[PDB]
Amino acid sequence: LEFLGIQPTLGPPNQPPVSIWLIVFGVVMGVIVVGIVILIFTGIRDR
Amino acid sequence: VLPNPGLDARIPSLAELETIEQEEASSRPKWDNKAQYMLTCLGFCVGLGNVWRFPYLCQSHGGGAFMIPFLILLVLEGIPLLYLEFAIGQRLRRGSLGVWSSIHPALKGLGLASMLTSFMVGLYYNTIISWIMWYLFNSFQEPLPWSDCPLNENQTGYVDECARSSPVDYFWYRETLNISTSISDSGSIQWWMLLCLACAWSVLYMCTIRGIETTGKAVYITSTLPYVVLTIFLIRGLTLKGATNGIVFLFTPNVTELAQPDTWLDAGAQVFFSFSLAFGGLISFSSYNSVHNNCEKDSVIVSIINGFTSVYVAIVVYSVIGFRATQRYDDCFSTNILTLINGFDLPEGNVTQENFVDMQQRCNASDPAAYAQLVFQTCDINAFLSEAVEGTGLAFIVFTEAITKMPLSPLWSVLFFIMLFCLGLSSMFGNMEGVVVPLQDLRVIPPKWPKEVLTGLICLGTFLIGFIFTLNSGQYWLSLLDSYAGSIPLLIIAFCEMFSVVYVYGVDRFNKDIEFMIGHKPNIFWQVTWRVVSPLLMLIIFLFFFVVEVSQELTYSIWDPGYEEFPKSQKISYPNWVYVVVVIVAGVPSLTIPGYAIYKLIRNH
Ligand SMILES: *[C@@H]1O[C@H](CO)[C@@H](O[C@@H]2O[C@H](CO)[C@@H](O)[C@H](O)[C@H]2NC(C)=O)[C@H](O)[C@H]1NC(C)=O
Ligand SMILES: Cc1cc(OCC(=O)NC(C)C)cc(C)c1Cl
Ligand SMILES: *[C@@H]1O[C@H](CO)[C@@H](O)[C@H](O)[C@H]1NC(C)=O
Repeated sequence: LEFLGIQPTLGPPNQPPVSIWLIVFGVVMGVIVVGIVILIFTGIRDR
Repeated sequence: VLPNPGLDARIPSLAELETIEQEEASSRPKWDNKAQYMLTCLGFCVGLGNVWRFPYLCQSHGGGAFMIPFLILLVLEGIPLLYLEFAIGQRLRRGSLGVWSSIHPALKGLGLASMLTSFMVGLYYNTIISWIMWYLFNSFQEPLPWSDCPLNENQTGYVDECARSSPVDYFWYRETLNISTSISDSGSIQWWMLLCLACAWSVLYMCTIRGIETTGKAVYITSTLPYVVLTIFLIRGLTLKGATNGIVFLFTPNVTELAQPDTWLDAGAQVFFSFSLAFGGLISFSSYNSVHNNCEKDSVIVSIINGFTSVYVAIVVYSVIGFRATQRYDDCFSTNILTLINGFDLPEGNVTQENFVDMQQRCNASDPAAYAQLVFQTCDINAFLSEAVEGTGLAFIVFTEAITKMPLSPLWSVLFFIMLFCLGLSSMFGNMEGVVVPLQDLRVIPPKWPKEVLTGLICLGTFLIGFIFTLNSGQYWLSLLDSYAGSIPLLIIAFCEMFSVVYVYGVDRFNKDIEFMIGHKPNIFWQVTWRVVSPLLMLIIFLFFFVVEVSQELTYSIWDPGYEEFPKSQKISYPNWVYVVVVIVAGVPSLTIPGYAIYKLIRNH
């Protein structure tokens, strides 16, 4: 239903509040630091 | 003629091999079941060969039949030389610098050559995996950023850059890369890209910190995930509208493309890169196997697996390309119908796809000077499939926009990026071991500071040298480095390989070794290839490459926002400032080969 001279203008969406990729990277970094520390502890522990 | 005196004084003798059997375990971690060893080898081979290389412009430039020569070239260079490799490390119980140090120490040039080649390859595959994991990070949400343009400050429209080009094109080139307008200008630090690269280096370090023992645990899933994902992506590919058109596009060749012999050169370079010979990795895996371990059959098993996975990847990618082309053609035809319907005020549903031409000419015949102002598009199939990406976009600016037109877009994007992550991890494992083994074998450090910190320092060195590709123009830099990955030095070390094996090392000794640990006397074709016929081809193709390259056509594409017909290609050739880099990056090993030989000749002879 177009009026040929009137265009829609009020349709601005904004779904993601703040950078969910930041939280994903944070959890990945946490998991990878846990792996680093457990691996280094096992390596220095295995005589 | 074997002119080397004292050829036996350095190689482990048969009696010494018997004594050293089942008594040495320190510093030589024994593998688990040999099947796992083949699994790691084949995974590393497919990981290096496929991602960023096969579906790259190598596949999309020939556009079809490009791959038919490649497979043939396989049997002309893959099976023989891979048979020549995969066993020297088995016989010598040492690789990397050991093979070319223990035999004919005068040249000792392929060692550092392979070191430099592996370091160059890793330096940019780290950027590639960083981009892949960055695209993975932005997933896990329904409104994928590469699906709609961002509205500008006017709150009612999109930016001109996003409007003229595609949404995914803008997201890749602006939101992620923030690419510059040339090579001469330098941008900001792009902190998010550097952070992502740091995370990639950290996970690569975690996945391999102690050597093969840590690598094998991750391999069991790293080399199997992508294989399971490829089948499901294929079976999703067939059940798509307009599919199976890319498959018949791939199957049908053109003779004229076969006529041009540059495809031969590209296929040879690609098979050499994909099988990953002359890299030091395979000898390093093989140096920790039992003497009696079988090698002839597992090699051909790996070769067949790699050859079949290449076909599978090509089929999947061309199915997706065909689906995308069909969707674009349908959209263009719908627009063409709509413009005539609007212009002539016809009922909606009267001019369909089957009856468009007759109605189009009837409307024109009704009254000229009103049909004239109507502008129609001449889009046609078999021309949308031919449109290929100049580089790096076949998985970022093509596959993502095909994902967005499917039901479960976020999960499927996640699976695709996870499979790419796994393949990149396999390639990084292989390259990392291949570069770290020669450093330890060189004994440049004393017992103190063991491998746990040596790997740390070398990985930090790579991290702090790889900052260049994080710059705004860094992408352009990558374009000038990848084209020099399978460059002249790799080919020269390849040419060194087999003539050193066949003219310095005793071929009769190798044959006796085969009958010792393997038996099954090798076929006549094997020795004739190892001696002649096979060694010449690469020399001929190298001479052909040298003849071709005199017609220089070096040119890097530019985004160029300030440019009419902006969604197009930019040709700028190349500034001379980087020309000296070709001198720096190429031709260095040739300086070092004759030095020691001439020194020894003038000192003794
Ligand atoms: C339809 O529009 C075209 C636009 O020119 C015209 O076709 C002319 O007649 C024949 C068509 O086969 C062509 O050889 C001419 O070149 C066309 N242009 C002329 C004479 O100027 C015409 O308006 C319409 N043609 C038909 C068949 O309906
Ligand atoms: C394995 C694979 C590689 C591939 O090549 C494109 C590519 O390498 N992109 C990188 C530069 C990120 C494309 C596809 C669909 C698949 Cl499945
Ligand atoms: C021949 O290959 C070229 C690519 O340059 C292309 O024009 C075409 O797809 C092929 N020819 C035919 C008749 O299909």
